[PDB]
Amino acid sequence: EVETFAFQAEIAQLMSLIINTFYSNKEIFLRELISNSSDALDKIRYESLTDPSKLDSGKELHINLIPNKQDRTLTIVDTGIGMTKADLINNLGTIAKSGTKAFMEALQAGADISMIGQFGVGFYSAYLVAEKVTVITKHNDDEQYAWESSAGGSFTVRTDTGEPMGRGTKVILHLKEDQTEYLEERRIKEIVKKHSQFIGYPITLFVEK
Ligand SMILES: Cc1cccc(Oc2ccc(N)cn2)c1C
Repeated sequence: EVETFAFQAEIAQLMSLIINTFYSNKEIFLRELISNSSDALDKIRYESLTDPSKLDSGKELHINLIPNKQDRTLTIVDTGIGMTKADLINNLGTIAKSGTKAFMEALQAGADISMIGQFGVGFYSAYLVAEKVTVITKHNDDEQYAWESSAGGSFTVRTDTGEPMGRGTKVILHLKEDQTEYLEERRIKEIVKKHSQFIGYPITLFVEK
């Protein structure tokens, strides 16, 4: 059972701008997704200071980067607080609406795409390099869900029957055919070292077999 939803008009406009605009500095997608993972891990860490049982679904707080050349996917996994069904349908889009309006006003005033994180909508930079994005997430208070969008104005949500995650978020980037450089180890290492060197969680870059 798969539910299909329309993005709000403003978010569809931002995604289309990100996919169509000529912008060479695409590597900032990884900084934005890692930053999103680090915020999610801060949240579950804080909540567990006053409620240690919130870590029953997983004590480890980390980030894993997994390239897969056979599937042409780059996966960013965190064990953060994860996302509920309401987040995927309502809450994230509500905050992304005003962040998108501020971001697009700044772009006409001279700002550039690399500042997208300053407006809270850094996740959409994944469409600089991905033709489709799948998100598997599990929050302590809800079930495991799969979110997916190839842009074009819509996204889907379904209950995930795959491997149980425990807690956290998995962002699967189905890469465009001409962005496979972000599957190379030496390239991911360079981006992480340059943009995410001080993240206060262990970042493990997996190697391909
Ligand atoms: C994981 C994540 C974080 C922030 C935004 C985001 O996109 C979304 C998600 C849901 C709706 N309604 C609109 N944009 C995603 C997938």
